[PDB]
Amino acid sequence: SLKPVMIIQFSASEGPGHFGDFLAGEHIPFQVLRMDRSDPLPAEIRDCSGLAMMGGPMSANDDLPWMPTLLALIRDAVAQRVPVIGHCLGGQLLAKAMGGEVTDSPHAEIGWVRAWPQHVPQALEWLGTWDELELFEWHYQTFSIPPGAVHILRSEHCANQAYVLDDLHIGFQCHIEMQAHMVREWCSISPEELKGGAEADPAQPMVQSAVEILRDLDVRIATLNRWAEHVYARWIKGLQREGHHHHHH
Repeated sequence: SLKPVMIIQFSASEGPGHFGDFLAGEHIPFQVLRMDRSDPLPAEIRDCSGLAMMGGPMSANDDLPWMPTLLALIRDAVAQRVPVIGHCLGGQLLAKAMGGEVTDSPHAEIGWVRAWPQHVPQALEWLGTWDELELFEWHYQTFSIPPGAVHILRSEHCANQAYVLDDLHIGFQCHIEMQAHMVREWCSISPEELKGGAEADPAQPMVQSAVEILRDLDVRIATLNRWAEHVYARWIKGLQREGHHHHHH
């Protein structure tokens, strides 16, 4: 009888991914709302046990009809201790709601990138390790670290890969939700953004080709899935739960 996790989705192609499968395997109910279909947001954040946000094909700075309402809802989640998890745009929106800014990156990241946890105990707790990680990226902008948050992960071309707030909320620039078929799908929807593509700037130091992105895909997805599951397992410890005051046997 847990209240559902509310998942905010911004397009048809960017679904819950591994996160959805993880919740299904925990028998945690979840409800998706599509911002691109103008689905209404709940007035009361406490109607959900936790708030998750996926990525989307827009900038966090774009002037969209649901933007003020969603930023206010994120603020309410943080005030009410309803945990928030944000993936790519979702990480950016968590940061913006809390006072951070989203700006254009000097260089984009598209494909598999080397990343290093910050040497802080929060990185060990949430990511499982201080060892190098491999991240899946597809982004042109970056969040600042929001006030009160702890920076936990960096890459060469994007220092701000992840942060944690209040031991409860976590935002990522990268996509920890990926499954192999989604990588394939995204590459097929937008091939021109990839190295060699019609829209790609050949000077980009961290934009990979389709061939590079698909190389050893299943094995590197399994690697990602395992530490993503560590993050998700930590994050759900924070779900809001109505305490029973009596039984019903």
